[PDB]
Amino acid sequence: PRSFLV
Amino acid sequence: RKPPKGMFLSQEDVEAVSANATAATTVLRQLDMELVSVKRQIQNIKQTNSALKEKLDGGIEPYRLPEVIQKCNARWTTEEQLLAVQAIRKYGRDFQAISDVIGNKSVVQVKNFFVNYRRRFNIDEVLQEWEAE
Amino acid sequence: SGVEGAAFQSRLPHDRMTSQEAACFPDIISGPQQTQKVFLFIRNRTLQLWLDNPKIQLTFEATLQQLEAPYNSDTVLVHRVHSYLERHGLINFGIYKRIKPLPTKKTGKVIIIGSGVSGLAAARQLQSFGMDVTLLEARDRVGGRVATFRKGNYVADLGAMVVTGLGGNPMAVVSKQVNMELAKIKQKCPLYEANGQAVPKEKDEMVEQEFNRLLEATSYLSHQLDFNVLNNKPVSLGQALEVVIQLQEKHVKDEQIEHWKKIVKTQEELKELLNKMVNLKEKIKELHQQYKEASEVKPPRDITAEFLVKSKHRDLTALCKEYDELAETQGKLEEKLQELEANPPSDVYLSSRDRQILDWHFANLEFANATPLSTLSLKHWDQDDDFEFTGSHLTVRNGYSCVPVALAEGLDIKLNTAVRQVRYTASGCEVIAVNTRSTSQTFIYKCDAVLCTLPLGVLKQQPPAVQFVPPLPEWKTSAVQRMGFGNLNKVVLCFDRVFWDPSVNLFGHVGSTTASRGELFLFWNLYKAPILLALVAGEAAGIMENISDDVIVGRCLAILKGIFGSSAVPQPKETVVSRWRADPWARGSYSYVAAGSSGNDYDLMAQPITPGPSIPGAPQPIPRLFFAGEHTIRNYPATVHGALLSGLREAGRIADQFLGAMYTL
Ligand SMILES: Cc1cc2nc3c(=O)[nH]c(=O)nc-3n(C[C@H](O)[C@H](O)[C@H](O)COP(=O)(O)OP(=O)(O)OC[C@H]3O[C@@H](n4cnc5c(N)ncnc54)[C@H](O)[C@@H]3O)c2cc1C
Repeated sequence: PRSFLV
Repeated sequence: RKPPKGMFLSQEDVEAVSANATAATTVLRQLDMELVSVKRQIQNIKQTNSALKEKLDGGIEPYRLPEVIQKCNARWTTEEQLLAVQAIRKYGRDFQAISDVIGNKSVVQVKNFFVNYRRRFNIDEVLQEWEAE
Repeated sequence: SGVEGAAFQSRLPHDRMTSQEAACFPDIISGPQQTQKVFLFIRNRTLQLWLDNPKIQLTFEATLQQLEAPYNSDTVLVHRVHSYLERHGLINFGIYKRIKPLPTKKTGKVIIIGSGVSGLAAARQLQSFGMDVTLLEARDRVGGRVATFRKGNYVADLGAMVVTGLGGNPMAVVSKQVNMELAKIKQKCPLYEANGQAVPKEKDEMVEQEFNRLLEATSYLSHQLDFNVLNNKPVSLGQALEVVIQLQEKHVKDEQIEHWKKIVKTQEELKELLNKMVNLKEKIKELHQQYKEASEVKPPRDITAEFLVKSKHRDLTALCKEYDELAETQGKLEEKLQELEANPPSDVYLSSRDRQILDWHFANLEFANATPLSTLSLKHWDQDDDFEFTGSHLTVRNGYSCVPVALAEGLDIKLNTAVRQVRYTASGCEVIAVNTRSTSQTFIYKCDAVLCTLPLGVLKQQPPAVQFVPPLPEWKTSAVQRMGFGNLNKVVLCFDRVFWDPSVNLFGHVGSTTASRGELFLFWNLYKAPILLALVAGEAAGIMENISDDVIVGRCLAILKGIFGSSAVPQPKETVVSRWRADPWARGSYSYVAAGSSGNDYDLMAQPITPGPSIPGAPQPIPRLFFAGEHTIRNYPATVHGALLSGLREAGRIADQFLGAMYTL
């Protein structure tokens, strides 16, 4: 998901 | 409602780039060729203008005639009347030109002349002879 | 906050009744507005109580004890609320001190396939409700996709690593129950190109900005322009990104074209003026000679000869007037051309150096979704956005395994037990498993219900690793094939000394090609010991699995040498390389909304299976086969907390089924 985006 | 700033995406542009498998590169090639086509057209007219500029070299300097600062007068000398009749024959109703040819008569005095010496200088005939040219 | 903050922390609207609440309390939500607000307060206040102290059980008695009037006047309403919140794991979940020691005798029997977080969470709940629970785990350890490498003082997670904010995160409660050392992640991520040189803050900021703008653009394409189907195939995120980039490269050319088109129009307007000027200088040249010849007739002259001189004089100054007014125009257009030619529009949209740094940002996204962007659904890849937590992301500094292990305490877990077949009938279920070590040594398990927490990759296996008898229904199996199960790998590098920037938590590496953007593109410095963690994402993830550890550690050192110095990077003492797609008990990393799928498939996955009747014409049977796991929770997929919650969810649904819902009356 987008959530993991660094 | 609208795309982000610095981002361009119209309904038509999307359909055009996704029309087929390689419509993407086709569109970008036609514009790549259009850019070359217009870029060399620039240098062509730049070269054409560069030549026309060298023909205008020197300007019109060896052809200028100095300023005549003469002052306006009310009296119509026999000479000035004759210059006038000839100026009408060559210029017609252009009261400005006639004024410059004579030199010492204002644009209104020229118009006065047209009415004053109307019958004596057959200005009707002189003006219709001018229209023949 | 207070009572309203507890509702938020429990992922519930503080001033409105949820759909689930409407089901359990239909008398209230259909009733007068006054009662609803009493209900909501009771709910919220009970939540607050549990949250403020999540290390001890919160009983009905303790709850009523701390309520005011008129909230403690209706004790059956308070009891209904408490029971509801306890049933669905909103209160009394995880690891807490139990006030009333567990019920003497158990009711009902449940087999749970897999002892990952979802499995464990569900198990604890079912045991809390007094049910016979046994977990069957193929691995020789709990936690599944929560794996933690431990050797000496080295601690590094090969699986789950990050708590994505505590604001509404169930893991916030868990972290107060378990000794989790949670360390914040510093946002700054310096990039380094193929050569080993750092990307200047000039580029770094203005490529990232373009990346974010490219994403918003795809969202615009999806929602506003409705660009979601292309030749029957559903449009992917990768497809849409290409389309957007192309249109940005197109605009760059469109700008250039009409800029030079502005030049030719003025240049060709100047051409016409120069011709007029040349033709006038020609007539002036001639008229001067005529006037000169007229002045050769020296005075005294008759009047016509006098007139000729005067005439040609006027005519010449008239043409000299025109030429000067045209030289006026020439000067204006000539500098108007130096104007337009001085400020040209953009040369390119992005250079080769730019497009490489942008690829790193794509790699980052490919890591986040554990998949090539060509596979993600354009419309839905980010459907779980609205439900993201608040607060900064954290890492488990002592290793994430501390959580599953803590949950596994006091539970019947058969390790090294690979489920081979699930048989479910109107009268009950049997699960056939084998010993992973000696694969001929067979086990049989009889139970009222099976909770299946098999990873999506496992459920996807061809040919099946687990057989279902009878076969799963078409609607379920289609959901399994539609849905995406991605891949993402980690390389653990253990050194004797910190040679990196200690204040920098993570630093990127920019690959040479688009094809290899995911390959070792990011490095993590998170732990007490000198450990560096390198990610393999995107298309690179799947291919790096067919490469030996030595070579992978090779390319790792190569890169690190290029950034910090060819002699500042020593040989690694210990190395580990994950292969999640190869791992038979995972068959990948976590799920993603694939193109042609939606968030609705996640719901389908969570829906239980009810067998046909034994005798034809016998009453509709009880549901027997249940599904929990990261791929079943629409609003929190691909995460630990998502798994955790899905477990709690099924445990509630199962207990309601087999112990009955006493709180609905
Ligand atoms: C590299 C990586 C990094 C991640 N990072 C994060 C992160 O930072 N934050 C985050 O929130 N989430 C992260 N996740 C996701 C998270 O780890 C998972 O979503 C979660 O652990 C899944 O829990 P689960 O119980 O649904 O599945 P699992 O944990 O896989 O549990 C299923 C269990 O079933 C077992 N099993 C499989 N087949 C059989 C069989 N035939 N018989 C018996 N047992 C079987 C498996 O061994 C496993 O133990 C990451 C995942 C990966 C791969």
